[PDB]
Amino acid sequence: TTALVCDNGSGLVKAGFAGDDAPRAVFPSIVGRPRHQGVMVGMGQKDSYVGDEAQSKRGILTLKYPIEHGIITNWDDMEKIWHHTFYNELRVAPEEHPTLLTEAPLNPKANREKMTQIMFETFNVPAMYVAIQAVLSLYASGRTTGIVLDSGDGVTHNVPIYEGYALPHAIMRLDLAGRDLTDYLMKILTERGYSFVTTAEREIVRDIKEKLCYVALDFENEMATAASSSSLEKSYELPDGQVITIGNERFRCPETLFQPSFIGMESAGIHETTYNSIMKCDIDIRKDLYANNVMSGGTTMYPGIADRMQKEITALAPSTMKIKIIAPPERKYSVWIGGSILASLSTFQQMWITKQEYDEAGPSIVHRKCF
Amino acid sequence: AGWNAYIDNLMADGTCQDAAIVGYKDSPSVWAAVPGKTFVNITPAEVGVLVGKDRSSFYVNGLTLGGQKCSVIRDSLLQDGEFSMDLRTKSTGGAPTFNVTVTKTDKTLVLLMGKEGVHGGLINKKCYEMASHLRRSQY
Amino acid sequence: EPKEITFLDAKKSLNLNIFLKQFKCSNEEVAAMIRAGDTTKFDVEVLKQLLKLLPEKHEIENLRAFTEERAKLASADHFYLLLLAIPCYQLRIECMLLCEGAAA
Ligand SMILES: Nc1ncnc2c1ncn2[C@@H]1O[C@H](COP(=O)(O)OP(=O)(O)OP(=O)(O)O)[C@@H](O)[C@H]1O
Ligand SMILES: [Mg+2]
Repeated sequence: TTALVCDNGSGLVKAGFAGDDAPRAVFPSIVGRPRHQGVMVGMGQKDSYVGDEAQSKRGILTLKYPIEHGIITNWDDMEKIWHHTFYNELRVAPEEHPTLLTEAPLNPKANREKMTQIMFETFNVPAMYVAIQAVLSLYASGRTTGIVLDSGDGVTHNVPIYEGYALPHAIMRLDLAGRDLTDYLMKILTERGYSFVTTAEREIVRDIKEKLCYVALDFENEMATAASSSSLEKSYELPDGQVITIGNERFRCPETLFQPSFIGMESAGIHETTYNSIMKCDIDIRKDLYANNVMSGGTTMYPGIADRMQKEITALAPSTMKIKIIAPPERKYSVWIGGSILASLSTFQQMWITKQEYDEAGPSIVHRKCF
Repeated sequence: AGWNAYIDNLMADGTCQDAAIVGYKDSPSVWAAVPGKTFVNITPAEVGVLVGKDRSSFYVNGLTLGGQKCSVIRDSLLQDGEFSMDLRTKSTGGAPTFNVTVTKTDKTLVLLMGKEGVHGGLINKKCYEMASHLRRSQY
Repeated sequence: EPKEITFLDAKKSLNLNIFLKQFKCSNEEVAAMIRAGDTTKFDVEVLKQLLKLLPEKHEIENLRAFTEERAKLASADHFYLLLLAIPCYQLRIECMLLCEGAAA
């Protein structure tokens, strides 16, 4: 039987079958309830809408984004999202397909235990495995040992992996991602002169972040030519006719990943958390950490992030002139694609958690099979 | 029936290559171990590394068990609910690496060294069942 | 009256009855024309309403598991079982709706 892979994202939950090149379902991490009061019949309107149906009818719906910074806080809405993800998005029953799952790094243990007990008691899966998004992100590149930068919509993390097994001591957290970049992009486009108070304006700024924004090889040099660059200044058309012009901000929104002092916090960047996370490991693994550095998430689609990661790791680490930072073109879904690669293999059949293991061991099996 | 019967109970299914009941209370020494293997040479200095209050030194280069260098992955050992310690054997030059579980009972230390290709989860659950069985018997 | 046993909620049978009663014919002529591929009574909105009321997999399995006498079922279930007797009907309905919508 074919397996199911879902990436439970902070901003985009993806779902599909194992072995597929692309996820079949990509829907935002939203649960909508009807905004106004009114009952009638109306040929049986649903009490709750999730996903693409929630996106489509979103004017008469109040939405909820229940994942805050990678970490699950509201659990019933995750249960409703997982019920949509199985029963209508893929149109399956979860009691015969083994289901691979994703966790944010530095997840609390009670969250993993609650996640496992809701998979085994409510949905009653016959097999489930929780993987860190970075481990699947390394599996999409096709290796088993190395450090991986993963920045999604919730939170940025740098995770070292040894033979498929992560090291939770040297995982480091940077408290920004594509939602925080989106908020900063509304902030500096408002400083440019615009205003985004509505829903559709926020979606247009999200698509501006999708299309136009990039990372330069040098921030200071591209500042130095910013007034004089004829190719830097882009723009975008809203469908009702509003025009949004963006200039140097195209490489100020993702450079918040490289320098978080742009927005006003003193946390270390995506290259500095990577370097500090490499030094917190054992010494022997660190060359394999530099050799298999994979960036992942939709927050790494900015063109020219590869050579800037190269130059920043070149600046911090004098041993890393020639090693290349691997950037797959499909690293939007490298968590999902690596989950497809991991679940589709015939070597993964032992690593699944059975129902009887949860029954005899409790929820704490997630501490001991998923490591 | 002595502690050698407890080692033979740990060597029942054949999934683990070495077992150790090592005292840290009352009589701090290796009470029993598999003869000829690594864990028979556990010093009380390595026990003091294990039971010591500093839970951040051993992350720099691993620690030693029976003279064998190993890397810590998880540390929940002094915590009363979990009492668990996950390690992997370090090796030089592509030599195969092995999974290690260390647990507290009330009086003893249960250490388990697994075989090649054997997952650390089975080692962990077997050692947790052993530690819970010893703690139920006030050991 | 005999009990109209259905494997569906009242919403989907209600929308299918409001859909079917506008056409002024029984369900046999509807399914026989869906097999025949006639586009006279199918415009874009009617085929959109037909694809909006597609059967679910457990509903198809429940209708296949019903080995009793067919007379006690509802007329909507009679339409569903007449629809299930057509080989490759859903792709043909998609072909007709995509052809009419493409021309539009
Ligand atoms: N082409 C793109 N360029 C830039 N940003 C993008 C692009 N596509 C999506 N994004 C943004 O990046 C994020 C999507 O990343 P991703 O799918 O990895 O996140 P997630 O899985 O929801 O998050 P997390 O892994 O923290 O749970 C969103 O904030 C989205 O707006
Ligand atoms: Mg994700």
